Amino acid sequence: RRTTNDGFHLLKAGGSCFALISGTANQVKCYRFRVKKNHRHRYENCTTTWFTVADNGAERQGQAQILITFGSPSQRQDFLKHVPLPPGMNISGFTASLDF
Amino acid sequence: RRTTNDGFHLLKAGGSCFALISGTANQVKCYRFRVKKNHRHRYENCTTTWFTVADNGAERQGQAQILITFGSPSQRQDFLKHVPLPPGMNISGFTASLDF
Repeated sequence: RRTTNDGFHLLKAGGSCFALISGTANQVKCYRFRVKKNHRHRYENCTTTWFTVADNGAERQGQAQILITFGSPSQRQDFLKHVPLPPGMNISGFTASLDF
Repeated sequence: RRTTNDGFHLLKAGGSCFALISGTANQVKCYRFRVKKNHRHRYENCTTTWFTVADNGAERQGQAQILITFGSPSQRQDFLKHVPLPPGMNISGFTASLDF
């Protein structure tokens, strides 16, 4: 084309909300395995499982921090109908504003 | 207490920007190894090296996707002075808004 192409960042388009789900490892492992069958239509793209480090204590998050990117708020809202959330995890939907 | 603490998501406070650095893997590996000494004050918390999947193409990102959360905009700006960015990689500052 030009090439004035990509830095490989996918959150660019202005309605790329990320559900960050910091569920407990075993439960997230079960969750993703269970979800992928019927509840593929609950996301477009997602990560693997990952972990975040802390600063001062010798700590990580032991919890598997998955990141889920949907355009549709219908995916977020029809969530509880089609795949209701288990307790033990919490979900947090962050709306991504590209700043540059 | 509660203990109504975390869901373990570190983007909560209204000034947690994420630099999402999708450098080539070897470059990301060299970047951090070089950076960590003097350019520790380029970040507060940051990730490991993660990767994204593609949807319909049988690919991932081969490039390594680190995510960097600093409070300061001085962090992003005194960046180019103290550690000027190499070419070949890209960075993106996504300023994160919690929706819920």
